Amino acid sequence: AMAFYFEEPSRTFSEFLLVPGCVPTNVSLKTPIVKFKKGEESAITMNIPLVSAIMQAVSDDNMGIALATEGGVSFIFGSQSIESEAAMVSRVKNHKSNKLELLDSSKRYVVGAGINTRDYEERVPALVEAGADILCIDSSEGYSEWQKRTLDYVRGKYGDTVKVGAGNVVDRDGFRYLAEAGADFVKVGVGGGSICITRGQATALIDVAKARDEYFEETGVYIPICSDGGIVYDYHMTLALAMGADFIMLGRYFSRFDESPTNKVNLNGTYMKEYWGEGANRARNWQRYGVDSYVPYAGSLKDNVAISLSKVRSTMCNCGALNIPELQQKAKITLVS
Amino acid sequence: MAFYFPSRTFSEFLLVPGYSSAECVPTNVSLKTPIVKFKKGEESAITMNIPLVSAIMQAVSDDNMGIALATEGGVSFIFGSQSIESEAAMVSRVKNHKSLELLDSSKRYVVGAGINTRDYEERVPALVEAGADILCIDSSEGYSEWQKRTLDYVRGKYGDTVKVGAGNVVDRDGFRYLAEAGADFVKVGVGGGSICITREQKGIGRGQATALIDVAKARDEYFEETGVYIPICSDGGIVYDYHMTLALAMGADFIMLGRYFSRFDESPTNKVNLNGTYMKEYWGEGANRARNWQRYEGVDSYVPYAGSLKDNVAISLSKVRSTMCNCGALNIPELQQKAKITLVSSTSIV
Amino acid sequence: AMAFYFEEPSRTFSEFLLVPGCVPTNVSLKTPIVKFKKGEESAITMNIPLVSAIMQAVSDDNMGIALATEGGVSFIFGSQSIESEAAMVSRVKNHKSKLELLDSSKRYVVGAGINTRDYEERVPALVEAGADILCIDSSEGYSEWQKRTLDYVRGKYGDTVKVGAGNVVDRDGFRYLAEAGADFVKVGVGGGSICIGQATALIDVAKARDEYFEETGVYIPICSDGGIVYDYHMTLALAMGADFIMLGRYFSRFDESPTNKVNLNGTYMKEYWGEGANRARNWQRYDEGVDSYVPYAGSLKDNVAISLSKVRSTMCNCGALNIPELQQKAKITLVS
Amino acid sequence: AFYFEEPSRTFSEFLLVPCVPTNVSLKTPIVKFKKGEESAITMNIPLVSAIMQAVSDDNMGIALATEGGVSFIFGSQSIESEAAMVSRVKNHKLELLDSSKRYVVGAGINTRDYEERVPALVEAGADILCIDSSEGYSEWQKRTLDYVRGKYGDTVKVGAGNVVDRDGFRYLAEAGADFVKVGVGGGSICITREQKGIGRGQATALIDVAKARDEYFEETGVYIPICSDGGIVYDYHMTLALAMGADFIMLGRYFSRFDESPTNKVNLNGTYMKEYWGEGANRARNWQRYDLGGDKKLSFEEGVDSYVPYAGSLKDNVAISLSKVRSTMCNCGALNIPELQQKAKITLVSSTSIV
Amino acid sequence: MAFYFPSRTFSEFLLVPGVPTNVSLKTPIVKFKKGEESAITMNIPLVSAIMQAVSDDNMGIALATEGGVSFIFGSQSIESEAAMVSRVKNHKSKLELLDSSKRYVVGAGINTRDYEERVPALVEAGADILCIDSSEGYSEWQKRTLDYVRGKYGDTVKVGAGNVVDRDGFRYLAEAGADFVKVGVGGGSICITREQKGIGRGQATALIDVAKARDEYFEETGVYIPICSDGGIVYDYHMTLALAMGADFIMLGRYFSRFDESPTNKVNLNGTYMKEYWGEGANRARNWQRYGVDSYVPYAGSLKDNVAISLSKVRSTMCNCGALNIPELQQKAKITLVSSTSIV
Ligand SMILES: O=c1[nH]cnc2c1ncn2[C@@H]1O[C@H](COP(=O)(O)O)[C@@H](O)[C@H]1O
Ligand SMILES: O=c1[nH]cnc2c1ncn2[C@@H]1O[C@H](COP(=O)(O)O)[C@@H](O)[C@H]1O
Ligand SMILES: O=c1[nH]cnc2c1ncn2[C@@H]1O[C@H](COP(=O)(O)O)[C@@H](O)[C@H]1O
Ligand SMILES: O=c1[nH]cnc2c1ncn2[C@@H]1O[C@H](COP(=O)(O)O)[C@@H](O)[C@H]1O
Ligand SMILES: O=c1[nH]cnc2c1ncn2[C@@H]1O[C@H](COP(=O)(O)O)[C@@H](O)[C@H]1O
Repeated sequence: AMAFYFEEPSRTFSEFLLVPGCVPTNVSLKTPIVKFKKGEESAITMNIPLVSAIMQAVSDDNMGIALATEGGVSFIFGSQSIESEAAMVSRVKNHKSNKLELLDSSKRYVVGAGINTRDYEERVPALVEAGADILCIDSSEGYSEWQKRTLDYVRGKYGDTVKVGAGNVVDRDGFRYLAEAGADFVKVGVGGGSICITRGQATALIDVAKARDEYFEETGVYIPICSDGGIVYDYHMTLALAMGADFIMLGRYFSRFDESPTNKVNLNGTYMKEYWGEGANRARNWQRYGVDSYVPYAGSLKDNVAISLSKVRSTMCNCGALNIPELQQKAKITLVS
Repeated sequence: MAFYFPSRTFSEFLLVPGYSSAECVPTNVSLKTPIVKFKKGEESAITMNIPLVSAIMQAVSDDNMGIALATEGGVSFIFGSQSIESEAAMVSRVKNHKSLELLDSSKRYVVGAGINTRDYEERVPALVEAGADILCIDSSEGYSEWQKRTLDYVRGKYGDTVKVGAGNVVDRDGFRYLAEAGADFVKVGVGGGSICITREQKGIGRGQATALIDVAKARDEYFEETGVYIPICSDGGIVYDYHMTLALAMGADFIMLGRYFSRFDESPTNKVNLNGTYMKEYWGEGANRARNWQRYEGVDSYVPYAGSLKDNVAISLSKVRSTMCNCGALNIPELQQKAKITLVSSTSIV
Repeated sequence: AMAFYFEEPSRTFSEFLLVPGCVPTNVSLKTPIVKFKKGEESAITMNIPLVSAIMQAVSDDNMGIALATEGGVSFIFGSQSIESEAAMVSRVKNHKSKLELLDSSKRYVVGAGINTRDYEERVPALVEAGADILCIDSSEGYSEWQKRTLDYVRGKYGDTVKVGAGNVVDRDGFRYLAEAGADFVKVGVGGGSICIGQATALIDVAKARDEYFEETGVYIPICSDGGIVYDYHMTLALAMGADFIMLGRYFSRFDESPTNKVNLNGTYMKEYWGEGANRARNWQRYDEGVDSYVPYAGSLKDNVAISLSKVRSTMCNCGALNIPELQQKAKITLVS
Repeated sequence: AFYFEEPSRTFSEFLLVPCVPTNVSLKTPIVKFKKGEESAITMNIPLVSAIMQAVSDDNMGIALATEGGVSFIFGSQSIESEAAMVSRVKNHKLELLDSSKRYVVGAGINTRDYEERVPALVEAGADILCIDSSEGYSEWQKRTLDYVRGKYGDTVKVGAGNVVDRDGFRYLAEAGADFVKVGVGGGSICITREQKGIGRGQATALIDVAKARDEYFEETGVYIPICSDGGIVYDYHMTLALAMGADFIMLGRYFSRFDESPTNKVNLNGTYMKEYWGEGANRARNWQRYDLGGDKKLSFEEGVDSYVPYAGSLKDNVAISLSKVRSTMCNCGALNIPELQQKAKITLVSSTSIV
Repeated sequence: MAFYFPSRTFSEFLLVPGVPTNVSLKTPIVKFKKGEESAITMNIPLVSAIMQAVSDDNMGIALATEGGVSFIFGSQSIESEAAMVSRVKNHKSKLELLDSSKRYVVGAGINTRDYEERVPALVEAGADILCIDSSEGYSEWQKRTLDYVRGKYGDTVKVGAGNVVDRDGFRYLAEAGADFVKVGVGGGSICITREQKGIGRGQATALIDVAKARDEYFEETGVYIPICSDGGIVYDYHMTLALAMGADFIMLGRYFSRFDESPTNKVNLNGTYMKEYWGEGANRARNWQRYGVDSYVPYAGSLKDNVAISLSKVRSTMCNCGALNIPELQQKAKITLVSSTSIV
C-alpha cells in the first residue's frame, strides 16, 4: 500500500553563499529590463535592480514616484479598476522630477503597470495612454497559455512599441513559451497572480537562468530575468543577481516603508504595517469592492534602499565585479550546510 | 517582528457509538444522497445511489471510469483539461453505452462533465448537447468572479435545466458567494485545505476536515434563511472508509476522490510493474501536461494498484454501512443528525 | 490494539493577538478584586491590576510593601507557620505609608494565602494581623476542600472577611466556588503544592463568569494566575476577561524578592522555586533546593512602571480608557 | 532563565543481558520485614491493581486474588461503599488467601477522613491499606501513618507514596510505611489531571529509589518493599521493573482492559473498547458530589477520558503475561524475584533499528 | 557566525522500469584496459567486510561456494591472518569462485604499518586479492603501501584501496596503482571511527560522485577501475541500486555478521536468537596488539540460504529494468529521486 512521489529538489537563497575572491561607490547597479539582441542596448535600463511587486499592499502612485526617484520601477497593481490603475500610472508620469532618478525620453518618472489575462483588451490601451513605460502580466505558473494569448494581443496590436513582461515561471518550458511569445522580460517565482500561496526560489531562478542563457546562444536575444519573491535579507539580493537575475521584485520589503499604501499600526509598542497577498479575497475579488499579516515599519524608502544597495555594491567589490554582468560572470556560489 | 493568521485532519476525529442495543443490519443502510440543490421538503433533481464521485482529472475520470462508477451508483465528472470535442465524445460514449445502476430518464448512465471559466460559452452547449447530466466548474483559483460569470451564463441561457456545481471553498464567504450565484452544489477544498488547485498536491488520505465543518455550518445556516439545501461535496484527501463516514457525518453530501479511483483498472493511466508489485501512474491537474493541454514522461507519482472498481468500492461501502449501523443510522441524513463526533487528542499502540 | 484519548484543546497566550481599532496617562488601570452586585462598588479596588503569587520565592513583607506602594496587592505565602505569615502580614499593615493602595485606616493593603487544612487556626490569626483579603492557595483537584474553607469563613465571618479561591479551569469549577461565596475566582493550570493552556482556561471561566453574572447579578472578578511571559500578555489577559493578573516569576526578579541574588556566568540572576518543591510543600520539616534561576531585573518600581506604561499604551490604541472598556472593545485574533 | 532537570529514561531503553519457566517463583513480599525474618503478606504474583475508580472494585479484587495478586479498592467513594467492596471480596469464599482462607484484598485511604475510613476498612477485613495522595509525600501522609501506628500499632499494614527520590523514600520509611510506591507512570510524585501514555513509565525513579531502599536496608536491617506504580503494559517492562528493584508492580490501564473492570464495554466500529478515566478527573476528584451513583448521568464529553482496547478476561491475560515474565527470568538465570535483582545484567539500549 | 561548507540515502532512490535465471551477476574486481578481461571475476557481486566480527576462515569458505570473496580481517597477528587465509585456500572445492589451482578464492586485509612483513605472509599463504583497511581515508601512507607492492610484486599481487567519497580521492588512489577503489557508502565519510551508522542507512551520494570520476578516468586512460560500495546495505533493492549507480561489487559487514558462519557468538535474547557484533572502531579491534559487545544484530541463519534469497530478488529486479548483466544495468537503468513515500 505504498505510493511514490517524484518531486524535483528545490532550495532557497539561504542555502547558498557568495564566496569573495576596490571602491564600493564605483560599482554600477544599472541593469536591463527589456530584451535586446547581442551587442545592442536595451530600450529601458534601470539604475538600480529593484522593482516593487504588483500588489495592492505595495505599488501605488506614491511607491512609484519614490522608487523611480531611487532608480527603480514600480509595477502599479492591477487588482483594481482600469480607470484607477491608469490614474495611478498618470500621477507618476506627471509628478515632476537624486542622481539615480530614472526618467523617460521626456524627463518623466518611469513607471510600470500590471495587467491580467482577462480584460487586457480594455486595460492595455488605457495603461499605454496613461504613459506606462512597461507592462507585466501578473499571473502564475499554471496559467502560461493565457499569458501567451495576452502577449499575442499586445504584439498583434502594438508590435514591439509596447514593452510587456510575463510571469511567473519556474522551468525551461515556461520560460521558452513566454520567450517565443515575445515577452520583453520573464518573471521567476513560485507564486504570482491571485493564486493562493503556502520556497524553491533559488532553484527556480537557477533553472530559468540556465534556460535563458541557452536561449541566448540559440537566438542571440538576451531576455532579462526578474526574481520575484523570496528576498529576506539584503545579501539575498546580491545572491539573486549572481545566480542570473537581472533585477529583483520585492513585496514585503517595500510594504514596510512610508510610501507603502497600507496602514501603520502600533502592535505591542512596535510600529508595524498591514500586509496581504494578491490571493486574499480583497485583491482576488476586488470587483466586489481583512489583513493577512503584519510587517515591521522600517521608515523611508530612500533610507532603506540606500542601505541595501551599499551592501550590494560592497559585496560586488569583494567579488571583483564593477557591474551586474561582471558579477554574474565572476561569482562563486556554493552550498551552505 | 512578523505575525500571521488552525486546521485538523480526519485522523483526529471519531464517531462515538450510539446507545442503541437493537441489532442493525448493514445491508439495510441506504447510501443515497442528493447532488443538486432543492427546496425544503422536495426531492432533489439528481440522487446518486452511492456518495462517491470521481475527480475532474486526466488521470481519473475518462469514459471507462464513467461507466464503471455509474454501474455502482456514482457519477464521474469527465475531465475538462482537453478539447471541447474530445470531452463531448467521452460524455456521449458513456451516455450511449448501454445499461445499483444510476440511470436517467432514458435508462442511460448518469455522467458529469467539468467546465472552466474561459471557453464556457462554447463548451457548455457542446457538453449539454452531448447529454451531460450535471456540470461542475473546475477552477484553479477558488471562488472568483469568473466562476460567477460562468454560473450567470448558464442561468441566463438554460435557466435551471442544466445543473452546474462550483468550487472550491473553505469558509462561509466562499459558500454564500457561490450559493447566491446559483450553484447547484458547492465543492469544499478538503484535500489540501485550500481553495486553489496548484501543482503541489497534499498526501494521500491527509485531507483537512476543518474546511468541511466550516462550510457545513454555513450551509445549514443558509438553509435556515432561504429554505434551500445546497449539497456539499468533500473534495479530496480521503481513501480510508472511516474518513468517508466522518466526512458524510460532518455534513458532506457526497465525496469527490481522485487518487482513490486512479488505482483501479478503469483508471486511464498505465499499469506498471515496480519490482513485482503492480503500480499505477498518476499526475495531478496542476501538472504541466494538464495545465497546458492546449499545447499538445509526465509521471508525478506511482499509486498502488488495487484491482477493479466494483470490488474495491463494494468493500469500502460495506464498511461505511457497517460504521453507520454502529452510530445508529440507516441513511446519510440520519448519520448527520445522530452522529456524536469527538476530537481525538492522541492514539497509542498497546 | 489502539487507545484513544480525548483531551480538550488548550491554547497559550502566545497564540492570540490584540488588534487596535487618546493619551496613555489618561488610561485607568483600576480594577475590582471583591465581588460586587450589579451597579455596586467593590469593597476593594486596586489601582493597578497586578498581584504577586502566593509563593515563598515571591510574596513576603517586603514584596507586599513595594507592590502596595505601586497600587497592587501581595498575597503573603502560606507555606510557613501561622505566626510567621501573620507577622509578615502585620509588618505590611504597620509600615507607615499617588497610586498607593491604602485601606480605611491609611494602611497598606495586603493579602494572605490560606490552605484547606489549618484554616480554623490560620484564618483568625491572619484576620487579627490585618489581612485585607484572603485567598485559598489550592489547585483544580481540591475544589471540595476549597469549598469547606469557604464554608468555614462564611459560617464564622459571613461577608466581613474577603477570601478568594483557586485554581479553576472550567465552568463547573467556577460555579462551585461562586456558590460557596468566593469573593474572586483564580484561574490557572497550577496553584497549590501540586507539581507543574492558560488562555483557554481564562476564556472558559470568563464565559462562565459572564453567564453567572446574568443569572445572579453578582460580578465575581477573575484572577489570571501564571503564564504571563511578556508585558503584552498582561493586556491580553485583561482583554480576555481577567480583572487582575497574578505573577510569580515576574516579581521574584526584583530586589524586594526574598530570594538570593546570584552571579551566574557574569549575569546577575535570582533563585527561584515553586510551591511544589519540598522546601515549600513540606515546610513543617524545616520549621539549597533551587528549582531554577531567573534574571535579576532591578527594582520593582522601575519594572512595574515600564510594564504598565505598555499596558496603558496598548489600551489607548484599542480605544479603551479603562479595563472594562478594554474587555468590550478588544479584538482578539488567533496568530500562527 | 536556567532550570534544573534530571535525565529520565523509559523502560523501553533498557535491556536484560542473558531452565524451566514453570519452576520460576513469582512470589514477592509487600510488607516490611527485618533481616532474616519472613514477610507478613507474600503475594504469589507481583501484580497489584491501581487504587482507581476505573480499575479496582470487588470483581477486580476477586479475580486478581484468585491469580495470586492483591487489588486496592479505590477510596474515591463513600466510606460505606468502599467498606462494602472490601467486605464482598473477603466474604466471597494460585489463589492468595489469608489465615481465614478468604481472598486477600487491599484498600486505599486518603489523608483527610482516615479517622473514620481506616476503622471501617479494618472492620470490613482489609488485609493491607495504601495512602493515595495527589500531591506526593507530605506531612499529611506522616500524620496518617502516625494515626495508624497509634491505634493499631503494626496490626494494620499501610503503604504510602508516590516517591521518586531518596528523601521521599526515607520520609515515609521513618514514618513507618510498610511499602513505598514509586511514581513511575508519570515520573512524578503527583497524580494530576493529565496522565502519561500507556506503557511510558519512567524507570529512572524506580532505580533511584531502589538505591535508597538498598541503602536503608543496609543500615537498619529493615527491607521496605518497593512498588512500581503504573507506566507498564508490556511483559518485558514487568521483568525489567522487577529486575531494577521493584518487588511488585501496580497497574491501572493494564487491568482496565479486562472484563472484570467496572467500566462500560463499547463496540467502537466493530472493535470492543472500554471507557477509562484517571483519578485526576472530576468524577473521581469530586466524588463527594456523585455519592449515590451520580456519575452515570455524565455524558461522554464529561465522563470518558480515554478508550482502552478490550482484552478479555483477567486470568487469560495475566497467565499470558506471567508466562513470559517467567521465561525472561530463565534467560537471566533466575528462578525467583530476589535472584533476578542480584543476577540481572541491565544495559542501556542507545537505539533500536529494523533490518 | 560559523558558516559551514548534501547527501541522500538509498531509501530516496527508485529504479524506473522500462528470465531472472538468465541474469548474470558476474562482475570484475581488478583493473583492466578497454577490451581485455579481468584477472579476477566474481560470480556474485558480494564481499564481506574487513572486520573481526564478519570475516573469519569459515566466512571465507562459505562466501566462496556462493561466488564471492571474503577479505580476512587484518586486526590480528600476521600469523593468525595468514593461517586464516591458508585454511580457506586449502579447503577442498555450482557457483564456486575458484582459482587456477581449483582452490577457493579468498581475500585479505592489510594496513599502512606492517605491510613490509604482512604482505609477503599473505601472498605466501595464497591470498588472491588484498585490500588496504584505512582508518583516516585515502592518505600518503596508503600510497606508499601501494608503491611497496607494485615495487616488489609488480602487478602479480592485486591490492585495493579506500575509502574515497570524492573525485580527488579516487584519482589519487587510481594514479597510485590501486586495483579497485572502495567508496565510503556506509558512513558517508572517508574515515572508519568508533560510532558506526545504522544498518541499511548507507549514503548513495558518495557512490554516484565516484562513479562519475571513475567513468571520466576510464574515458581518459582506457583503464577500468572497479568500484566497491562499502557498507550501509542489507536490503536487496539497495544492492540493485548500488550496482546500477556504478558499483561493481558491494562490501557488507552487518549483512554477513547475522549468519551462522559469522565468528561471533549466538545468544538467545528472550526467545529470539541474536548475534553479537562490534565494529573495527571498537578497542578490541584497534588494540588487537595488547590482547566486548557493541551491538546485537538479528540472527538470520546460514549464508547460502539468505544470499540466494537476496540475489534471486536482485536478478528479478534487474529483469524489470531490462538488463541481463551488471554492465547493462549501469547503462540502461533509469534512477529517479523519491521525494517521499506514503502508505495508503
Ligand atoms: O497571495 C499571494 N498569491 C500569489 N502570489 C503571492 C502572494 N503573496 C505573495 N506572492 C508572490 O510573492 C511576491 C512577494 O515577494 P516577497 O513578499 O518579497 O517575498 C509577489 O510579487 C508574488 O509573486
Ligand atoms: O495537481 C494537483 N495539486 C493540488 N490539488 C489537486 C491537483 N490535482 C487535483 N487536485 C485536487 O485534489 C482532488 C483529488 O483528491 P485526492 O482524492 O486526494 O486525489 C481533485 O479533485 C482536486 O480538487
Ligand atoms: O510548583 C508549582 N506548583 C503548583 N503551581 C505552581 C508551581 N509553580 C508555579 N505555579 C503556579 O504558577 C504561578 C506563577 O506563574 P508565573 O508568574 O508564570 O511563574 C503561581 O502563582 C502558581 O499558581
Ligand atoms: O488522573 C491521573 N493523572 C495522573 N496520574 C494518574 C491518574 N490516575 C491514576 N494515575 C497514576 O497512574 C497509575 C496508573 O498507571 P497505568 O498502569 O499507566 O494506568 C495510578 O496507579 C496512579 O499512580
Ligand atoms: O567501527 C566502525 N565504525 C565505523 N565504521 C565501520 C566500523 N566498522 C566497520 N565500518 C565500516 O562499515 C563497513 C560495513 O558496514 P555495514 O556493512 O553497513 O554494517 C565496513 O566495511 C567499514 O567501512
